[PDB]
Amino acid sequence: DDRELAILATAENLLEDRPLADISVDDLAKGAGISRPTFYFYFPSKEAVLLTLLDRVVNQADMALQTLAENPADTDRENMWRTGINVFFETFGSHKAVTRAGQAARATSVEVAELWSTFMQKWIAYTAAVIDAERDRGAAPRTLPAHELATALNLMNERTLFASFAGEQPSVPEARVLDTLVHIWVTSIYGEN
Amino acid sequence: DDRELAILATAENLLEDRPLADISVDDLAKGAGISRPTFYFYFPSKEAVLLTLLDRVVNQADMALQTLAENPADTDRENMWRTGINVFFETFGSHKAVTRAGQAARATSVEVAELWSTFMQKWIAYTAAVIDAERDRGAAPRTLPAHELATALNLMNERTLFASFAGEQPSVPEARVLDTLVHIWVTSIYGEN
Ligand SMILES: Cc1cc(=O)nc(CCn2cc(-c3ccc4c(c3)OCCO4)nn2)[nH]1
Ligand SMILES: Cc1cc(=O)nc(CCn2cc(-c3ccc4c(c3)OCCO4)nn2)[nH]1
Repeated sequence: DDRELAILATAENLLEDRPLADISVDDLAKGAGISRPTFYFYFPSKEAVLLTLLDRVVNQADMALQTLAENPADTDRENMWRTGINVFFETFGSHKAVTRAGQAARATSVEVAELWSTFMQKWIAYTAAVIDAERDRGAAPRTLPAHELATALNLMNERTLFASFAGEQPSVPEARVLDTLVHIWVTSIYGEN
Repeated sequence: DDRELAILATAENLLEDRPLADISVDDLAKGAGISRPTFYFYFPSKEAVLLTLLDRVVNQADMALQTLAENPADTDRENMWRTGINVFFETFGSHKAVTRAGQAARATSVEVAELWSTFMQKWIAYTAAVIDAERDRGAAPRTLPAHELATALNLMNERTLFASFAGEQPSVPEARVLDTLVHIWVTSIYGEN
């Protein structure tokens, strides 16, 4: 545990300053206070270290959403969506360097792409289930297929949060992105036609 | 012109089968019926060939949007947005291999990233201008800042169209993506609160 956790913490700290390609196994070993061959005991590559960091951040979001999902529904519909979107905002926003490196790795790592895809499918399925339950309650109109609406809104959040965190041009400023996403989710879920 | 256009057509044809990394200068030269050194006359790298292909596709979309933007406004608001989103759907959807390769290159090419960023900023600015004009006409409510709403909706379209064209998991099916995006644009622009 001890040495594994030091490698992960070292990697998260160095990713704040430079991309994974500019971080060496020696940097990771040195920061974790172990030798290079001892590193190779705990991980095969710096790529494996990033996969584990991303797995931890994604599971932290998923666990926080599970906590919310299994509590009573907020009776204010806008606040119910805002609290859930905020789990992603705070969780990924608290790990920007891992977020940035992980989104980059989706192009070069089938494991990173698979991890991201699995969790997106879960979050989309859960979004769709809540939309469906809102329609059954008569709170939301029967407009688009709930699963297709959930997919586009989750993909919006993926792209828009990422752009905000990375300060891309174009991007919504980070202090405006939650309100912007909640508006679009609430109008598109509750909006007639 | 002749030999430049053959190189571009060869490159677009080969990108339908394999990524740029798996295409050689010899493949491009051979398909364009020229020698390797003659290729280097027209382009420094296969990376430069992709930049030119992406520039052509992006300018084709931009010219088609300009054509629409300077014609009279469709008096049906849903149809006005649908026709504009459809320019991106048809244009990028007609050049999926260049779209896929270009989005991949944004990570490795500052020129590709700059080209994509410039055009996204233009399209977001134009979206925001139309929202603002709808609010001035009393057709749309004064909700979110128009430029922030435009940014999230354009980023949604970037991510969602890309995912559909690439058949990513998750994705909206290509036959459903236009209706899905138009619903979200129209409810979020015209929707009160
Ligand atoms: C089964 C059930 C029905 C119901 O109507 N309310 C709940 C609990 C309320 N709730 C909502 C969420 C939630 C809200 C927004 C989200 C989200 C989760 O994940 C993806 C991003 O958007 N988590 N818990 N549970
Ligand atoms: C200045 C003016 C005001 C007005 O209200 N109507 C027009 C013309 C109508 N129009 C709309 C668009 C259009 C619609 C949707 C779009 C889009 C363009 O680009 C980004 C994707 O979404 N192009 N032309 N012109």
